[PDB]
Amino acid sequence: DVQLVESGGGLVQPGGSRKLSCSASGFAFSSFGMHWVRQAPEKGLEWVAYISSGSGTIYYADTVKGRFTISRDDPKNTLFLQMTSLRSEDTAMYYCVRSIYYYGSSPFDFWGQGTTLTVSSDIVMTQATSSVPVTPGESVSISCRSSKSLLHSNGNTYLYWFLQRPGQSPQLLIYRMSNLASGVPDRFSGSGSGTAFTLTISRLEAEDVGVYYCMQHLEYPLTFGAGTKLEL
Amino acid sequence: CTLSAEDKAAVERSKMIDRNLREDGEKAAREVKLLLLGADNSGKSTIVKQMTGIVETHFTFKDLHFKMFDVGGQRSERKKWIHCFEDVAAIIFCVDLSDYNRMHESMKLFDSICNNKWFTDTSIILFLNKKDLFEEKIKKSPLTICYQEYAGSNTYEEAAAYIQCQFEDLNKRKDTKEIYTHFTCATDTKNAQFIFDAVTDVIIKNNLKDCGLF
Amino acid sequence: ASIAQARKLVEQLKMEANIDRIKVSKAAADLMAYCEAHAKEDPLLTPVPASENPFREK
Amino acid sequence: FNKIYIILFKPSRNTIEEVRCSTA
Amino acid sequence: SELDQLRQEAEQLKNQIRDARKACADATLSQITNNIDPVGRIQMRTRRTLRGHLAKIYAMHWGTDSRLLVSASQDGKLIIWDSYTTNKVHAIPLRSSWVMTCAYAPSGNYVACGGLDNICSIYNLKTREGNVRVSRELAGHTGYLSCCRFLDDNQIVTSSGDTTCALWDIETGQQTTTFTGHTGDVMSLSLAPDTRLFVSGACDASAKLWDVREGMCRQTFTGHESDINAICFFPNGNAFATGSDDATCRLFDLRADQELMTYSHDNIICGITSVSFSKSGRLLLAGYDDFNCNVWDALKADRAGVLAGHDNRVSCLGVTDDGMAVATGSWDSFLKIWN
Repeated sequence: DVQLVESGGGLVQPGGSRKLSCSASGFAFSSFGMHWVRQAPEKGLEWVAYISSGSGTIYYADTVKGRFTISRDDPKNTLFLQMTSLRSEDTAMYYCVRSIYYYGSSPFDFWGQGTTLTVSSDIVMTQATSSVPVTPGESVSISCRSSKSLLHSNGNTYLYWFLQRPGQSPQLLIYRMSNLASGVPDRFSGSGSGTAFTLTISRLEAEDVGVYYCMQHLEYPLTFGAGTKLEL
Repeated sequence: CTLSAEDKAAVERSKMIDRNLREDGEKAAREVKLLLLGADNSGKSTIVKQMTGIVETHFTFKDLHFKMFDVGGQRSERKKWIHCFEDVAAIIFCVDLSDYNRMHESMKLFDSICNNKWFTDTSIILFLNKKDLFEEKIKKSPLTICYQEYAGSNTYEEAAAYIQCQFEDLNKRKDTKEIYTHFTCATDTKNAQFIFDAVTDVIIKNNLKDCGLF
Repeated sequence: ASIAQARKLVEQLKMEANIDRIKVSKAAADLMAYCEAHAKEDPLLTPVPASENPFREK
Repeated sequence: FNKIYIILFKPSRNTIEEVRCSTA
Repeated sequence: SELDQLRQEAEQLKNQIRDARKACADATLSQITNNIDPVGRIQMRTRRTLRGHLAKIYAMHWGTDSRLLVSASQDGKLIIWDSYTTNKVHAIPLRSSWVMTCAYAPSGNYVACGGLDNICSIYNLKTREGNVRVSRELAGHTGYLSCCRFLDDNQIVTSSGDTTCALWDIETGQQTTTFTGHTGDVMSLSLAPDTRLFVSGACDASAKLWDVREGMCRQTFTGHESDINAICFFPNGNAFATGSDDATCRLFDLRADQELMTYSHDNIICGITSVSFSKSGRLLLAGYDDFNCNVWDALKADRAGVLAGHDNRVSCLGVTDDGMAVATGSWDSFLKIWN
């Protein structure tokens, strides 16, 4: 079974430094690129860092550039995020997420569990709706938008859908706006028009109670939506 | 570039695979392949003391790796699988000196392999196994048992010389090959050294031929 | 010994002989009709425009 | 000059056998 | 012994079959197709060249999506290519370097390989650890494996040098059905589009038609004077084409139970390694041992072009499902696309 377990957080004073670590088990860690993604104590998910397989390409967000360093140790199945000069804006829960890239692969398939740290040119996604009262057996249609069209010359529309249930890490639902991930209920569907996209859920159940996010993968840095919450 | 991020990542993955292929190919290049042939009683399985698909054996002597393939198990028509061994260094043919019918179909196999349309530029290391045992046997009985037309005294020298001359005379492609004949002792300690010498010599000849200096 | 092989051969030949057959003309007409019917659908028989061709790109 | 001599007089050394044996 | 009586009965049955076939030969395909206007000269140029193999390439197979490809070489590697971007998606190490065939599952989830080891290995491409690992090793053949083709994710047909063909289940890995009747090594097989019948060719200079359900031969097509190295199937599903070592190809119909056409020329004196049809079915592409591939008009016997540009023997040849491109592989460690 695939398990990414992260540890190293806690309480630090401003100006400190901490090295969060992430251990992988049950899959070929050498063939996967890894992203560090954080969620504020009560807010949406935000991207931080990315390192490719073979340690050949590294990307950091503008906010955490110059202070955060991402590293990996392939012979020991470990990933590290070293953070220096911490501020109050960095309090969050951090997740490791794996990605693999070839023709017809599903990235962001498995997320971590979360480690909490509590310190003492960008596409804008638009998920205006925040609360949706729902009843089991009904149909819901979440919608979100984009600044630049997410369609490329190759013919792919790089939009991804995630669902976070209460007290759970986010889970991939749809990649590239139309393809259903493995292990997802068949009642989920996705559609788009290049600038506006909709995720449709038929036969709603108590399982589908949580916050839904849409993300773009057209170019770095990767940006998320605010989050639309469906609750019974 | 006009690519997206996922396209660049796929290109990077392809480049890593290319690098791995290059290293694996360069590693596989540092080896010598041999085609081990002969009768079942010839002793090919015990040719080198250093030690159903194709039979494979591997040994390293004096900084040189050798993979010997025995394909006598393949009982299908040789015409449709012998071209898979055209890119080998040499053919190691073992002959049983004592047994007579055995050595007879050994000559048959030797001629068949040497006269192929594929092995027109490869050489044979011919191991005359069972030297002294057959020497005593030929002291007991003449070579007339199989080489009936052959006329010679009961001494081992004449019979062995005739057998070697025969096995080298079934050859027809004498222009682009050379047989290396070795009298195999029961406790012979030069077998691996002889294979090493033959492989080095044939590789030098190959360099000479490609460079046009031969 | 090989008598069973002979019986098998005889049985197989009997089975193969009993099959109904058609003349050359009708089969040739069917082949020709199929060939003419899908003339447009074949990209390698006619030329291929740049937009349709995926391998034309760069 | 020596190669000229060998080529024109004493042709016996002008065969593949001599080179093959000498290389070995 | 009464074996002579059985031999005489078999000879009588052969004579009856020959007479029945001759009676149906009212005319020739050339007479019917005389009025057909020529296809026209074909100009094909190499669009993509796939590099990375370091030994002779022995087999290839197209994907259903018409974009993915799989290739096998004696270096000991199975390589999946993306034809559009010329990118390597997967490289698979093989336990036995001597591989002579490969197959691609119609769904795109499995691959198959085999050769002189007498085992057919099935590998799974979709996995949760992000790597290709062996799913099965079907064993039970006495000779080398020559060809293999998937029907679905559960069943596979193989042909081997024990003068036999076999149909295997996979979640049990057992020989479900066995087809015998040949006297020489079986070299090729081709599945009909309805995946209910197939054909095979052997070194006994014969081809046989088999039904997958029953498991016994129905028709036997003869007329070649040497081994058959490749076999294809007409897109309709009522005829097929062959290739032999005496530098000729023949077209056999199912209903008439006799050949209709022969593709030979004086300059060609080398055997055929591969054969395929186009989408419409009027183009017959055949590789040769003279480092060339020839395109015949399937109805009129006129060489409509050549595909030169390989420095060694052309071993494997394949036409895409949508008919967009043709792919060739050669002993010079190269695959090429000719659109």
